[PDB]
Amino acid sequence: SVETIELKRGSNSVYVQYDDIMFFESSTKSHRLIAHLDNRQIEFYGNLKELSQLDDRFFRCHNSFVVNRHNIESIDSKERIVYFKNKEHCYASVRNVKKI
Amino acid sequence: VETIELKRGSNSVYVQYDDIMFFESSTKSHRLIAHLDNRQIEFYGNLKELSQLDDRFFRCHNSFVVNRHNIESIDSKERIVYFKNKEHCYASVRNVKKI
DNA sequence: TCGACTAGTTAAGAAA
DNA sequence: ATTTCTTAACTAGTCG
Repeated sequence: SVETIELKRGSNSVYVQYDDIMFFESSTKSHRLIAHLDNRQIEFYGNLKELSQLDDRFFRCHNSFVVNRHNIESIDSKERIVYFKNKEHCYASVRNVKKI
Repeated sequence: VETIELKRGSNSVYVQYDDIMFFESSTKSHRLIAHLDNRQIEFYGNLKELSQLDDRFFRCHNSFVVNRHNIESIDSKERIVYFKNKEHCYASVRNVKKI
């Protein structure tokens, strides 16, 4: 039926719907990502490559970011800033921005 | 999911089909105004192309393409189309009956 | 409910 | 990116 992702943190896992997530970014903690949800961030163990491979909507817009295409509100290609439905934003690399 | 890209110079804003009530031509040549639930967006496009996108986008009038999904009611005598967000547009005599 | 005569207006291609 | 020129095609109103 539904499409969800398991975010693992040690003995925890938190379960979240694909489109509950705006984007992922790499954490300052090695081997952890930050899922940016509608109204809170979640830190968890994962890799951006694997996440981008999950679904066509998850696109590697930047070495440090995988964005959920479904939650992109707008794109400024000059500045290469991607804005999301929840008012957050991230940055896109020069090479990848046009292909979002 | 079905969404549309509204292009403003280097900007593009991305909006879901049914977030949009209708489009109207702007006073600025070659621009349209997308009427959303709680905001209007000006952008470059043509009504013909938009009406071709989907069966729900119907050219009810030379200056308007309406999203059938968001039509609340229709007064055919006055030829006024009302939308779920409490605004309206007009339909041309020829096209009103075919909405 | 329909055409049909009029007169004023505009969408969108080209092109700049 | 935004505009100028262009005109076929549109529009509302009227009248029957």
